[PDB]
Amino acid sequence: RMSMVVSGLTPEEFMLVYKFARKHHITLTNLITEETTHVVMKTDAEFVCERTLKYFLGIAGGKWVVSYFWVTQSIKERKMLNEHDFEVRGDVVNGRNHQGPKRARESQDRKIFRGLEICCYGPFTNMPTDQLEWMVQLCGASVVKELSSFTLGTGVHPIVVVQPDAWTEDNGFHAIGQMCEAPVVTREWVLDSVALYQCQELDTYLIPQIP
Amino acid sequence: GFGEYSRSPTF
Repeated sequence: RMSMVVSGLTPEEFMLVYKFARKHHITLTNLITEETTHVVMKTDAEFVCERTLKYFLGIAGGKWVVSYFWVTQSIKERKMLNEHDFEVRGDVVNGRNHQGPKRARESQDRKIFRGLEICCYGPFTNMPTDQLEWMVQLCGASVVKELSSFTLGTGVHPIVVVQPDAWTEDNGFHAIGQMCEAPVVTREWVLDSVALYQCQELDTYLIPQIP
Repeated sequence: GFGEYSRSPTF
């Protein structure tokens, strides 16, 4: 059942992690599947890190999100220690307190996009849709191909996520509530909601749409 | 375009 990836880290910093994996009869892949059970992260002083794609996807997969100092210290102690000891609980934008991956690995079938419907209306950067979509897919939404393809009315709240600035020949992003009836929010909504594991009330990043 | 995810030296 045991496997994982790395993020942030240098080559040398990769190496202790090979030695560490190679030790504990483990498996190690570059990029991330649903089988991956750990994401090992670069930090500093104590347990606060950075936003890396792999970083959300270990919360969105509500998997084990151990900080690097799990390894320089499972080596500097001849055995593998505990993961609740050395877990991430922050980043450069999202806190020092929060412990995102907690309510994540803990709060499972009650999942934060509880019957939502999400459309990642393009285009975005540093993040292929597939993987942003797959992120919300993992948080419990259900991705819509195009807007017009929504399933409106009964039950489900709808939302449109777009990356602000990454719009090429733009303001083509200001005519959207003018191309349907669902809250338009920045990639920001989505990221901040996964990481914190607080399904943000969206009242705050909601690009203004033309009546 | 800062950007984010995976780098090095004077962090």
